[PDB]
Amino acid sequence: EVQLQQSGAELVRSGASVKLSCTASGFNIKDYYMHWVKQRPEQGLEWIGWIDPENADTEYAPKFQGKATMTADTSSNTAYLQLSSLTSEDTAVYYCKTGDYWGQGTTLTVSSAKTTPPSVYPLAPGSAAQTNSMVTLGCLVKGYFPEPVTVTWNSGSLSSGVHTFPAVLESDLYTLSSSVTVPSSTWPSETVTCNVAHPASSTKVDKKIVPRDC
Amino acid sequence: DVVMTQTPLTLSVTIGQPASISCKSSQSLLDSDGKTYLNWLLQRPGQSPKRLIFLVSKLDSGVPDRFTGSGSGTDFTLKISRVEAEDLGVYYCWQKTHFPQTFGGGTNLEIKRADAAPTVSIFPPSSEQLTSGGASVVCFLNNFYPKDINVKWKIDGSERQNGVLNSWTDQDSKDSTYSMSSTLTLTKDEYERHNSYTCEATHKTSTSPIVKSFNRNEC
Repeated sequence: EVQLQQSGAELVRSGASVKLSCTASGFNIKDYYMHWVKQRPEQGLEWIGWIDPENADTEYAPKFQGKATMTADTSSNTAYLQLSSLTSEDTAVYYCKTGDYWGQGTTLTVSSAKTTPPSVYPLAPGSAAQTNSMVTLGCLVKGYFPEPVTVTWNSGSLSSGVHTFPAVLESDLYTLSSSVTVPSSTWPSETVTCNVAHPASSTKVDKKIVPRDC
Repeated sequence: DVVMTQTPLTLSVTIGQPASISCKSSQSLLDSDGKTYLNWLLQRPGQSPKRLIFLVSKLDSGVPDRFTGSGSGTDFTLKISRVEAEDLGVYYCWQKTHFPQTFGGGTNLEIKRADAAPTVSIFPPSSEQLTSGGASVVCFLNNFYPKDINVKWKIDGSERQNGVLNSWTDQDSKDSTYSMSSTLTLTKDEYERHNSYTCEATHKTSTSPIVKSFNRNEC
């Protein structure tokens, strides 16, 4: 049963180092080269280097020479990738691979931000405003760090008609929004509340949407 | 480095119909050893990449014969004779001839469906936010198809680019539409120096833009 098991997600501060691991089972790492690959959403896949665990020989892509150090502990069938002098440009998923087998990836987040709970703001439609058979409401979840937040509507009871958007980074902090579309027959007689948990800050906020009744 | 450019960026597919994806390299991938080290990967959402083709045309174990690869030099093609559901995801070409090995930017295969206009909703800043000294105006553009959409903000009738943050969902698993959020953030002071705020969307479903607006001095 060939399996490359990578270490868990890490969140670190700019300037730090990390040492990612990749443990093989079902074969001997001394028999084949092990590679590492970086993936970011915008910039895509980039090959970092390989190590030959049989003799500890390495080759790095020039751009990673200053940054990456590959090693292997053959007695524990594990390869390691040390990444140093980290910056936000190192925030990525890192994969190990050998032969035609890829590991599951490790997410690395690098930031200088301080832990910050989101500011959660209601996006309230007009009451008098009668928008076809359906009404869209929302919540803005602004300026938090780190990921993730967990957004629910009506304590999780309302999942139909929800769009919770991917977070985007604003000046080192994250922002996202969530919309929910409900039957106009039900609103505002049935209340709608967003719930936004941010475990990293020991917070969970509720914002009841109150109709803008001008 | 060798640059690997994929065409198209997105291919809209129909189950049972063929698909073709192109990869152009900036330099020949013919190795001095006579082999051409060009691979294809598929990555399904939230999953690790998996190789389907190596050495231009060789299929990996378990890959169905609906897939074929061809190419030489700087030009490569992946073909799927008939698309199946399990084929959807992002395909990358991948060259190893030239050190360092490099990857294309990816081609997304997405499901074609009937055009659908966005449902557009606009929201002023909350009073809670306005106490912060910041002011965000939020526009949702929901459940539209195809994914190509242009969103523009106007303040007092003049187009505004600075301070906009956009985010997009992936294709919905149930209705095959896309959604988008656009947020314009101003200082409270700048927000209170203007009256009219507009989110405008141009989408192929209509020749004229969808305009959603509020005025601070109106309902």
